[PDB]
Amino acid sequence: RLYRRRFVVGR
Repeated sequence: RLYRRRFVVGR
């Protein structure tokens, strides 16, 4: 869940 695809899930 380290992906800012949705919101900030970047991490």
